[PDB]
Amino acid sequence: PLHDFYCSRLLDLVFLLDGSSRLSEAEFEVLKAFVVDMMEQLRVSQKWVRVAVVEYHDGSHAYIGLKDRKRPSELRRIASQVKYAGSQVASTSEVLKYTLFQIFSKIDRPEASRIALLLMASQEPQRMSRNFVRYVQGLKKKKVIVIPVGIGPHANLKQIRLIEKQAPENKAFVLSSVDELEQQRDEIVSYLCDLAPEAPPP
Amino acid sequence: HPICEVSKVASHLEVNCDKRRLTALPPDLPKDTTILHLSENLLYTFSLATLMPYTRLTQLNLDRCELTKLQVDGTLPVLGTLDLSHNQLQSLPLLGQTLPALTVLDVSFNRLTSLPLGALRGLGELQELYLKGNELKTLPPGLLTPTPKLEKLSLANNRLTELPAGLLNGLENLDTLLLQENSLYTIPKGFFGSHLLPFAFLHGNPWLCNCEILYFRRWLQDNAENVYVWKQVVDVKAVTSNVASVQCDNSDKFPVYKYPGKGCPT
Ligand SMILES: C[As](C)(=O)[O-]
Ligand SMILES: [Ca+2]
Repeated sequence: PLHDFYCSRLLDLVFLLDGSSRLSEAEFEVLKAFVVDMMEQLRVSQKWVRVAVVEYHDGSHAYIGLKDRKRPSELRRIASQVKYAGSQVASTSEVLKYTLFQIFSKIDRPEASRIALLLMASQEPQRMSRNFVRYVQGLKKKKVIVIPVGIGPHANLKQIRLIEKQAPENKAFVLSSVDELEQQRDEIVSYLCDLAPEAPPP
Repeated sequence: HPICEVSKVASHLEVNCDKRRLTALPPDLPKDTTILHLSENLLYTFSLATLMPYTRLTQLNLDRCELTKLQVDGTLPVLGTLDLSHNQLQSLPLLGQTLPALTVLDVSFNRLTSLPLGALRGLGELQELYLKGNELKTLPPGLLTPTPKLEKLSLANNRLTELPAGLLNGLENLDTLLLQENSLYTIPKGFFGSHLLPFAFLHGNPWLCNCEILYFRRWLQDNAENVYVWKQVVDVKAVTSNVASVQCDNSDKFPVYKYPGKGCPT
């Protein structure tokens, strides 16, 4: 497809997909299509621009890692085929914990912007949220920018605001449904473009 | 270069020599090489000293090269990452005097049957050690003594029946410990110390639930949120919190952290 604009950046981008039942299977497909769209706009190639894709419910399910050496079209295919979980619980604390310690532990590429796109449609039980702030602060020290995208009326707004207060760069986006993903995609991608260092078009 | 691809990504000069049916290092590589990929070739043997002309080499990938022996001499002063995974090494090479700046070492999925005494000596900057998928039965004492900065340790899918009591001594920065799928039956008293360990994988072991497991049971009770299950189906890797994954051998999947310990001394 022909998107409204494209940009190549020195960027490490992690997609974190809410795998709760707050999204129907059809709505989850819209979320996945949004992820593929962003990958196309950002000209993802695992060279100058690298991506990871994680679906999270009770735990993290990693479909793509930043160092996976696969051709772009395969990356996009993998992301589009991420399996719908539809679980009762999608723990934001666990997936940020996972991101902090298992994805962004070592800064091999310090010149690159590091971004965790946290796509939220649910609200974990407060029992699991004890170390939530510690993990967001942890990512801050790792120079990882956390971008929470709230989708629907069941998004954990309290945690979204908490993410914003930890660091000025942590910009939040609040959407009424998955239908607004494509409508606000340009704004989200634009923010990434103005944020990250420029890369050569491949 | 006539054989390998040369690419510039940010400040890195990446040289790609992988998947080319090579049986040896191609000569006359660019002297400013910072990353060298030799993955998926037919090397079988390799010598680190042949890379000494490349004084800016920080990453070396020798994975999937059918390596049976790795000759180690000379010095690669700024090498930070070494990938020797998916080869056929039967003995761990001593890399400390040759790779003093090494921070990541991966020798996963080889044929290691043991680790020599002082195996990691000189590797003071080491932060990650992966030895998953070998044939280790026991570990030497003070294995991680010269690596106090260690953050990740993977010993998953070996044949370990015991762990040294002082294995994690001096590791104030350990955040990930993988021990799943071994033959472990007990944890020595004081093994974990007082250090907080965010990720621990302990499932897939025949834990023997008797009076000797009580130290472990207490630790599991105090660290239930830090115990995880590792699972890879097809290409999808899953990491999920589940303290009940640590189960007693010879039972109906009974979780160690609930083991009564009836009749055990107080
Ligand atoms: C032109 As479009 C809605 O596919 O980015
Ligand atoms: Ca599309």
